[PDB]
Amino acid sequence: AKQSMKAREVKRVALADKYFAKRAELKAIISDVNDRWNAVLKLQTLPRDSSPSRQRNRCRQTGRPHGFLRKFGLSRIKVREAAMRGEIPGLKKASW
Amino acid sequence: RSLKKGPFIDLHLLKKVEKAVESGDKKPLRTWSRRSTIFPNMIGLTIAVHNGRQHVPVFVTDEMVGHKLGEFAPTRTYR
Amino acid sequence: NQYYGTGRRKSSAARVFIKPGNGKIVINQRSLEQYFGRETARMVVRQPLELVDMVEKLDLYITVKGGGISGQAGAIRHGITRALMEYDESLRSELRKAGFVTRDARQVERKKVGLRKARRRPQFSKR
Amino acid sequence: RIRIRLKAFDHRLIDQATAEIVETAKRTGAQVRGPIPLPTRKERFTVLISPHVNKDARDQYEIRTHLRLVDIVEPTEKTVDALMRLDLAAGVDVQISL
Amino acid sequence: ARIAGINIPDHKHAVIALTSIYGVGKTRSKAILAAAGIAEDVKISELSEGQIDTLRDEVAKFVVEGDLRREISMSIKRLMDLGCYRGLRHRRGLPVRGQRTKTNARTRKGPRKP
Amino acid sequence: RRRVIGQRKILPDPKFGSELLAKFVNILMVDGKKSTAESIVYSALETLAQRSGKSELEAFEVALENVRPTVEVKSRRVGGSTYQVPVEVRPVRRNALAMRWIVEAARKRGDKSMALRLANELSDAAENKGTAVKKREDVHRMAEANKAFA
RNA sequence: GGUCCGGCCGGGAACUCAAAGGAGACUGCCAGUGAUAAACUGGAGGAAGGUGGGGAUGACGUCAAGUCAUCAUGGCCCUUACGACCAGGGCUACACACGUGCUACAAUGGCGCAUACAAAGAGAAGCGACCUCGCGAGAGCAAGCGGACCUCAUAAAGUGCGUCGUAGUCCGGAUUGGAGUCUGCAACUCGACUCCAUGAAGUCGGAAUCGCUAGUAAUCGUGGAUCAGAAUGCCACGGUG
RNA sequence: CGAAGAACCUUACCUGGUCUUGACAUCCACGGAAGUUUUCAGAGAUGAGAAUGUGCCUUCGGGAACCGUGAGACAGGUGC
Repeated sequence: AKQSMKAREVKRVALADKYFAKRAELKAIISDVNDRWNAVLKLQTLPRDSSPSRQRNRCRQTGRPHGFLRKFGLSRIKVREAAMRGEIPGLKKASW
Repeated sequence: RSLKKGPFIDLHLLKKVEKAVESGDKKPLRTWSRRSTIFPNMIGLTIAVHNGRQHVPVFVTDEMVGHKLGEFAPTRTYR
Repeated sequence: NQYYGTGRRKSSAARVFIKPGNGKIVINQRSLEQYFGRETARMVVRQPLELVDMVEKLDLYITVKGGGISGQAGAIRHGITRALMEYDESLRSELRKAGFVTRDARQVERKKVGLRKARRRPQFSKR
Repeated sequence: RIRIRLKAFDHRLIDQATAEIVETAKRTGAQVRGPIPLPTRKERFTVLISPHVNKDARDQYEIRTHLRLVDIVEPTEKTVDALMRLDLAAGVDVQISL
Repeated sequence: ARIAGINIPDHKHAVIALTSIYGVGKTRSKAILAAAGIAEDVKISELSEGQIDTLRDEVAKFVVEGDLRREISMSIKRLMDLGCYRGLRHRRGLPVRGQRTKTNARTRKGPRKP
Repeated sequence: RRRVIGQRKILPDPKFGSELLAKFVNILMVDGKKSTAESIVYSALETLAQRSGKSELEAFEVALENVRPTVEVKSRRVGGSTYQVPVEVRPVRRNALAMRWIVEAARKRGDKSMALRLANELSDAAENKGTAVKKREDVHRMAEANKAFA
């Protein structure tokens, strides 16, 4: 699971519009609970692998996923350099 | 209970039941995606579950409508 | 012409003006007894003006931005201390002799790591 | 009330820049504002330059990063135009955008 | 309204009579006292059946006790078994909701003992 | 510890000018909330006054006379074993201690509401019957007596 | 100054605010203290007082204690391997405790209708009002809002008028009858919450593990990240007291 | 506890399905234009088909974006 599923996401991540979120702009309106066409949704759900919103992600500045801090764009282990180059602008003397 | 607004199924299972359903005096079925809700026309024959420890048959008799096959899969000796 | 004051206590965030004569105490649009009607602290907000005979000589008008009546009851104290300090230099002695001149600034060398009081140094009668 | 949010790394540079507008964008129209500050980023700065891993060598600096509102009450071209002609003074980030 | 049931309120006033009935919505009891509508102080016998026959056709299609204590058990049947939704867990004679609620069933079904 | 910084100064009460009534309800608090508890203790001095229809505040001292102590006993082992040795509580500790004995009876004491516990318990104090008088008198039956064993 | 009753929009610079450059309190002068040393007390005068407070730096010396799970690297690893791809699942049982953390034992309580005031925060892998359909978890419409404009607090206390009458209830959510949901391959033998029926221990427990001295523990709340996400962990400042 | 989410989860482990230059990344050898859309299989990895496409320098040389198969060198892990 180190470099891993990167090879599978990279080939279908960029088309999440074409798979759904712009292909939806006529047929998906009826297809909702608010609009009741029961026949329809069940025959757009087939792409399974691309099926957004799902992205395994790419932490880049760490070669492997030792977690990923979404508030900060870095791995779960990575904090200490930001006292030595300023990438977390409130990283100062601890609150404890 | 979290089947939150309508039905669903184990896909890979009910896609392959079709030749057991054809003339159902035929021997049992199996599954491992224990997630397994099933459908009304499996009736009068025997699905089964990897439990996980071993396998166990569960008999679709006359009345089925209501819960996942997880309702009969003995997963550790419950004392 | 007129005088002024402002305060910061618990957590008001209030001001006061003084006007020439007739002796009242309003809060924007209602009188004192309407804004503090059961708050046991209501008595102090006029008390060093009534001394120097306010009834025909001074008059008072409070406004507010953090209501907070249990702090406001003293935020007004340092505020009205300011107002008086330009009307009469003589009352600096009064305001001081009765405490009205003070404002909130003092902890007593308290807890930082775990020892209750933490400034007072290790101490003997010869060691 | 269109808010031109002037900023620089230093106080010296943003001073020179606002002082041109409060006079020249004021010429025939608005009482144009400019000294009126924001949460000015007076913090402390630490980058490693240790020539090996040994004691400290993370030389701590200080900053100003000073910021103000220029405010124009109407877009009135016959008064504002000098601030748009001031484009050549690249070092001050102006954030006109509203 | 001569409503179906097992019990009657005894001497208590409206707001407590109406909810000591053996299965009538206490959160509802507030609006329904104004629905009829009657005072908070009525010791229910002064309604002479007829100052409540006034909501009759509504209460003729509500669950009042005799159903909630019995006949509601016939309402589960089309959900009740193995298959999809709600479940066999009702037929099997267990606690329905709690953490691991199958495991609770010592007293319920046979064991008692730990 | 060398500095004279020790005790709590507070202001007096809102009606009659005493630190007594202020400190009294400023023990009775049991959960903070001060202002309404000061209003209940005012109602306590009125429900005392209903016993006569005069200035019964003149009897608040008269009662507290039977409830102010002299002694307190503190943690003392100075002759190799338990050795008390009371020594007196100072002139200002006299009625401040009596509040604690009035409050620790009041908490559960059974009367008709929060004021009517303190009104009746200060009635009892006046008549020497008080729970607070008995709590005082027990440390007088104990400590003030061991003055002849010290 | 106009009011068509909203700082509404005219209208001007007292002060909060926002805030940059910065600035002012010293035994200063008054009494007592003693050696007119000492310094310790009250006070002129004060926004602190004898570090004024709160953060902070945390030298050698630091237990032969760590960070040995980002450390930075010298001596040394396994390498048919401790190397890397990918679907399943099961950790929670239950006798045992024992505690950490939760509470329930009713009037210095709440319960029902009605009334007076703060904010600490986080915020385009964003946060979203008014406004439509509502028993409500939860649907929809969408103004807005990038850093006092949008929004999430309309803290809980307290106060005025009613109702129980000390009563296992009216309070106990232990929980179990049915009903539903926001996502998901995914929660069921695995959750997380909602609507109505209810109601397991309940009535003040002993011994003996340390909380907590001050603006500090009872008391009185709100936020945050990890992360396709539900921590009771912890973490930080406000305030009746 | 590390775990701030031991039911896709940064995988222990119980396994089964692939491998041991492996997922990732080079230096030369012969060659390629890069990708969009479903249908049937499969538990995932991966398997069997059907259609639609053809870019920039342009010495027509050498290649880019960018995909290949074949060489010799050659890859890694919280192990305290």
